[PDB]
Amino acid sequence: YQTSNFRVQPTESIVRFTNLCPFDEVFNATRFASVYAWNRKRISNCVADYSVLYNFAPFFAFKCYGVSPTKLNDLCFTNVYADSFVIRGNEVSQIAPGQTGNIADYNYKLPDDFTGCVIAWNSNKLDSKVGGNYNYRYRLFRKSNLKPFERDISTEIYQAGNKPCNGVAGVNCYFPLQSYGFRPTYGVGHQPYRVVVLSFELLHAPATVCGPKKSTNLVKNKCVNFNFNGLTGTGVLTESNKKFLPFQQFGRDIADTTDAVRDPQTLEILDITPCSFGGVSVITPGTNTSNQVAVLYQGVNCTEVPNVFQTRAGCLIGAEYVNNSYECDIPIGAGICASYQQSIIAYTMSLGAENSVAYSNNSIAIPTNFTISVTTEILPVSMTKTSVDCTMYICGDSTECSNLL
Amino acid sequence: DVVNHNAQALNTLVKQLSSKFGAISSVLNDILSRLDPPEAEVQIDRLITGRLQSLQTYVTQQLIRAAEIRASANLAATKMSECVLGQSKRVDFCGKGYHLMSFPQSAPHGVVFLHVTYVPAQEKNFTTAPAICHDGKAHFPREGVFV
Amino acid sequence: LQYGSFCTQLKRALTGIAVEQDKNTQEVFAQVKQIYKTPPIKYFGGFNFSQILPDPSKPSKRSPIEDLLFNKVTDLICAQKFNGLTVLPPLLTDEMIAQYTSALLAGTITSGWTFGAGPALQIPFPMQMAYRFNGIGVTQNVLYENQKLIANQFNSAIGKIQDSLSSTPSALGKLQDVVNHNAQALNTLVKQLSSKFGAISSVLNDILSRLDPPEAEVQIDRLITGRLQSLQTYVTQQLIRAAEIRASANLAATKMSECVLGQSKRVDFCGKGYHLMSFPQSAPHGVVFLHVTYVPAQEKNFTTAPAICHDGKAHFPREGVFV
Amino acid sequence: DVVNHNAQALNTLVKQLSSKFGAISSVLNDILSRLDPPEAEVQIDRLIT
Amino acid sequence: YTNSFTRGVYYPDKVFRSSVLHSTQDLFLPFFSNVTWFHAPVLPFNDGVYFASTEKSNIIRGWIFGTTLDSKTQSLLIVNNATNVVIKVCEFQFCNDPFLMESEFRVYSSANNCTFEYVSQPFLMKNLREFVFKNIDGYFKIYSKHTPIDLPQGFSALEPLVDLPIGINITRFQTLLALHRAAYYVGYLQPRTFLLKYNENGTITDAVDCALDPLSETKCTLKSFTVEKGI
Ligand SMILES: *[C@@H]1O[C@H](CO)[C@@H](O)[C@H](O)[C@H]1NC(C)=O
Ligand SMILES: *[C@@H]1O[C@H](CO)[C@@H](O)[C@H](O)[C@H]1NC(C)=O
Ligand SMILES: *[C@@H]1O[C@H](CO)[C@@H](O)[C@H](O)[C@H]1NC(C)=O
Ligand SMILES: *[C@@H]1O[C@H](CO)[C@@H](O)[C@H](O)[C@H]1NC(C)=O
Ligand SMILES: *[C@@H]1O[C@H](CO)[C@@H](O)[C@H](O)[C@H]1NC(C)=O
Ligand SMILES: *[C@@H]1O[C@H](CO)[C@@H](O)[C@H](O)[C@H]1NC(C)=O
Repeated sequence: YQTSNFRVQPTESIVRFTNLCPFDEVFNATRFASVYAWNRKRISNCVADYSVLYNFAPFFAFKCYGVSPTKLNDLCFTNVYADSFVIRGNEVSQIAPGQTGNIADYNYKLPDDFTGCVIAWNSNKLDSKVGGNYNYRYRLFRKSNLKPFERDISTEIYQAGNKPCNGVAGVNCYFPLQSYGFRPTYGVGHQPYRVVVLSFELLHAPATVCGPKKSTNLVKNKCVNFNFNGLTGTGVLTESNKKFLPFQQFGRDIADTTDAVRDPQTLEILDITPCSFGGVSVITPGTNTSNQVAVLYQGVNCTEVPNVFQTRAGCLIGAEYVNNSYECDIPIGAGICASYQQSIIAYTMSLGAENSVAYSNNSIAIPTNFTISVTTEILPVSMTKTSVDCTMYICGDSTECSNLL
Repeated sequence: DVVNHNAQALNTLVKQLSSKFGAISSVLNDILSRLDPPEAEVQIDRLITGRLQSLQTYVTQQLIRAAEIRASANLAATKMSECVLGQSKRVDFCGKGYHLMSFPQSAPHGVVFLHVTYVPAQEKNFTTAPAICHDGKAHFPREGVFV
Repeated sequence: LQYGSFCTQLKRALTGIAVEQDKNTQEVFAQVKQIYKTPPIKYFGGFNFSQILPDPSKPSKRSPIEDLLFNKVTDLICAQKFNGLTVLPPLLTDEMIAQYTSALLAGTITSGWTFGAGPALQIPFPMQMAYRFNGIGVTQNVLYENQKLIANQFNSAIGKIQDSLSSTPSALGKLQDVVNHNAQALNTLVKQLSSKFGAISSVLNDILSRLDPPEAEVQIDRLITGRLQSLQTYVTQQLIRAAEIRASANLAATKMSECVLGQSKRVDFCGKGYHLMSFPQSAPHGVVFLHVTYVPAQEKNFTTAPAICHDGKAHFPREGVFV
Repeated sequence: DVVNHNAQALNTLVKQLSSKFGAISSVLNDILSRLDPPEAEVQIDRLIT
Repeated sequence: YTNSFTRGVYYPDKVFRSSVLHSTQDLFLPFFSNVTWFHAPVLPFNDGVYFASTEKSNIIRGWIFGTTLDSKTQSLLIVNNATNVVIKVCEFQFCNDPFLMESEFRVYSSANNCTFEYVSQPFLMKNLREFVFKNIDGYFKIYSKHTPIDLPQGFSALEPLVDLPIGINITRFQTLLALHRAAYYVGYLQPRTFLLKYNENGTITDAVDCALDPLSETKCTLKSFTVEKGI
C-alpha cells in the first residue's frame, strides 16, 4: 500500500547581499512643486531603511498596494521613483490606482496596476500662509485626458465655448491654472498636505536598492534555505561550471526553473538542486497472519535514508534477499517479488517449470486416453441505475440560490 | 468490484456537501442570516460553483465506467451465441482444451459459463513415416497417420 | 484542506490505471504453463529459423529481429521529477518477456498446435506442415512432393522481412505514437505551472514574502483553483487513453490465442491469404506478429460441367470438380 | 440519432454564449462601456471562465 | 539601398539558457529588409535604430539623439575619443552641420545643466561594427558587436552593452562626422515574434521570424527547425 511521502529538511539559512541611501532630503524638502507640475526624484544605488522615515511619524495616511508596509525593509527593489507635491486634504481620495478624480484625470494620472506606496503628512503650519499662499496652482481644464505617469507643464488659455478668444479670455475662455485658497481659518481638508508616492519594480532587473539586512557565509552540499538578493529558495548549493556571460545572472532549464545563481558578494556561479524526496510504500502480509512489515522508498538511493537492499524500484528495508525463485506473491517491481516465509523475504520471480521436448526426425507421440473437464467463467453484464435532482442537490430548499442557478 | 465502485462514488458525492469551498460556512441558512442580501451572493456563488463541479466529475466518471460495462456485455452475448448455441473451433474461446459444450447460470449483475472440454492423456512414443512404398508406388494415409 | 477530497480520488484513479497496465501484459504473454526449449541440433527438414530464435552470443539473448525492433523504437526528466511526477517501473522486465516468446516459439516448432490444449506431443516438422496443408484444402502429396521449393520460398520470405523493417522508418509508428502522446501530456502538465491565473505572480514564495496573510489568501486561492483544474483535465485524458489501450491489448491476446496456438479459418484475421501459421516477437510496449500464408498463382482456363451422365444415371464429384 | 446527437450538441454550445454566468450582462461591449476599466475585469473573468 | 538578410538579433534578457528553443516577442529588424546605405538632413527615430559600418581609422565618432535638437529641449550626445566614452545629456544648441592635430575642437552653440555624464572604456576598437539603439520604459538600451569579415550572410547576435535611466523623449537623431554632403547603413525595428536556438553554451546559433512567410509560421507552430511531409 502507498501511504505517504518522505522529504529531507533544511538545516540552516544562507543570505547574501554599504553606503546609506538618503530620504530625509527628499521628505524634509523646503518647498514642494505644484500638483499640475509634480516633482519626481529617482532613487537607486543605495541601501535604505524604511523604518527611520517611519520614526518621524507625521503621516496621516499610509497606503501600500503591491507590497505590505511591514515587510518593506525585507525586500530588495530596483528603479525606485518618488513623486512629490503639495495638495490639501480634500483630494487625497482622488489619488489611487484606477481612481476617478479631477486632478487624477487632469493633473496626475495613476495607472490602475500601480505597485508601491502612497503617503501624505499634514504640514499645515509650515505650508499654509496666514495671508494666503497662492503659489501652489493646479490645472483645471485641458482638451484631453492625461495619461498615467505624465507631467504637463504647458498652460495655455482654455476655450470654454464657441467664442474664439485667442488671448482674449473673458466669457467661455478660462485659464486652467488656478491657485488654492490658503487660509489658516480653513479647516481639515483645506490645509496643506505634503504628499509623496513611492513606485517600485519587482524582478525585472538585477537588484540595486536593498533593505537593511546582514549577509552570512555560504555553505555547500547541504539542503539549506537561501535568500540570494531576495531570491528565496531551498536546496543544495553546488559549484557551477556554467559559462555565464558577464551580464547573465540566473539560469533556467526547459521547464523555466532556476538552475544557477551568482553570489552578490563574490562573483561566482552556483548550481541549485532540491534535496531528495519520494514516495513510501508498506509491504505487509495479512494482519491476522503477523504484524511485521517492510518499507519501500521509491526511486531513492539507499545512501540517502536515515536489512537494507537496493532495487531498481528503490530502497527496501525490512526484508532479506534470497537466491531462490518462486512464483510471485506480492509484486515489488522490476522482476522482484516479496513473500512471508516467520520472516519477510524478497526474491526474483520464476516464469515457470522448465521442460524439453524430444524432437526427432521420425518420432511421434499419440494419446491413449482422455479426460473430461469443466471450467468456469464470470462476466459482469449490468450496472446500477441512478438518478439525481440537480436543484435539490445543489441548492436544497433555498429559493434565493435557485435564481442564481 | 462493480458494487463497491458504485457505492464508493455515491458516498463521495454525499460527503462532498460538507466542504466550504472557500466560503465562511457550508450551511446556506448561516450565510442567509449572517449577511445582507447584497453580500450573500458572492458567498453563495462559491458554493454553487463547487457543487456543480463535483456533480460534473461524477457524471463523467459514470460514463466511462458504463462504456467498459458495455464492452463486457457484448463479449458475454457473443459467448452465449457461440459456445452455448453451437460448438466452437476458436482456440481458448470456450474454456481450455477441445470444446464440447457449455452451460449458462445467472448471477447478480452477471453470468457464469460452465465449459465442458476434452483433454488428451497418457501419451506414448512411436516411429512414423510420411509414406509407404509398395509395388513401386507411393501410398498416403486417407485420414490418419502411419505408426 | 477545506477544498474537498479531490486528491484522494486522483490518487486512486492513477493507481487503478497503473495496475491495469501490468494486467495487460500478463494477458498477452503469460499464456504458457511451462518453459519449452528447442533441441540442440537445429534441423527441421530444410526450414531455417535462425532469424527468430534467440541468439546466444548477444548478452540480451534476443533474436536478430527483436534487436532491430528495440533499436528502432526510442534533462527534461529531472524537471518533472522535481515537481512531484514520477514514473514507476513495469513488473516484468524485458528479459522475462523475451523468454516467454522464446518458449512459445519452441513449443510451436517442436509440437504443432498440441501444447496449447494439453501435454505437448512431438511430431516431425514437415509432417506438421502437411497437416496444415490439409487444413486449407490441399492434399498431403502436394507438400511432400514440393518440400524443397516450399522451404526455399519460406527462407527467402523470412529473409526479406528484416530489410523491409530496416529501410522504411514509418513501420513502427503506433508504438512511437503511444510514447509521444504520454510525454506530451506530462510536458504540458509541468509547463502549466507558470501561469498567473489572474494573481500578481506565479510564485508562492513571492506572494507570501510580499503581502500580509489577509491579502495573501485571495492570491493563493486563484493559483489553487487553476492548478486543480489542470490536474483534473490530465487525469481524465489518461483514463480515456487507458480505455483505448485495453481494447488493443484484448485484441492482441485473442490473436495470440488463435493465430499462434492454432490454425484459423477466419478470413483476414491472421494475415492475407489462407492462414498456415504465425510467430510472435516482442517489442517495446507491444508485440509483432509474423503471419505465414498460402497464396494461389498461375491460373488456367477450363470448361466445366455440374454432373456426368452415364447409363442413364447422374454422377457427381465426391470431393472435386469436373474439368 | 448519430446525426441528431451531433446537431443538438452544437446548438447548446452556441446558446451558452447568451448566459450571463453571474455577471451584469452577457455582452462584452455593454460591460466595457458602462463600467470603469478596474471594475470590468472581474465581469470579464466571470464570462471567460 | 540594399537588403538586410539576417541581422539585428540580440539577447533579449540577461539570463542563461542552453540547448533550448525559446520564443520571444520584441522589437527586431525583420529578415530580408530594405536598409539605407548612406554614402554621404535629419534621420527620424521611430522605435529603434540598427546602425552598421565598416569604416576604419574611426572616422565616425558618435551620435546625437533629440526630440527637437534645440537649446530649450534636452538632448543626448555620445563621443568616442579613443580614450573613453563621453556620454552626456544636457540642453545644447547644435550647429547646422555639426562634426569634429586639429588642436581646436568644435564647440556646440550652447550648453545647459548636464543631467548625466557617464564615462567608461571606449566602444570602437575587414571588420563590421553593429549597434542597436532602443529607448523604451524610461531606459535607453544599447547593444553592440564587432565582427571580422557589404553585409555578410551569416548569424552573429549582439550582446548588451549599457542601459541609461535618462527617461527622456527622442524623435530624431544624426551622426557625428564631417557631413559635407563615410559609408554606413541604417535600418529600423518593428514588433515581431522570433524563435531562437541556444546551443550547449549560451550562444544564439540561429533564429527564425514568425511572419516572414507561411513556412516560417509552420516552423513556429511546430516549434522546430525541420518539418516532415504533411499538412
Ligand atoms: C546511487 O546508486 C548507485 C546504483 O544505482 C550507486 O552505484 C551509487 O553509489 C549510489 N550513490 C551515489 C551517490 O551515486
Ligand atoms: C535428421 O536428418 C538430418 C539429415 O538427414 C540429420 O542431419 C539429423 O541429425 C537428423 N536428426 C536426428 C538424427 O536426430
Ligand atoms: C519418448 O522417447 C524419449 C527419448 O528419450 C523420452 O525422453 C520420452 O519420455 C518418450 N516419451 C514418453 C511418452 O515416454
Ligand atoms: C480465359 O479466357 C478469357 C477469354 O478467352 C481470357 O480473357 C482470360 O485471360 C483467360 N484466362 C486465363 C487465365 O488465361
Ligand atoms: C527599397 O525602397 C526603395 C524606395 O522605397 C525602392 O526603390 C527599392 O526597390 C526597395 N528595395 C527593395 C524592394 O528591395
Ligand atoms: C562551448 O564550450 C565548450 C567548453 O569546452 C567548447 O568546447 C565548445 O567548443 C563551445 N562551443 C561553442 C563556443 O560553440
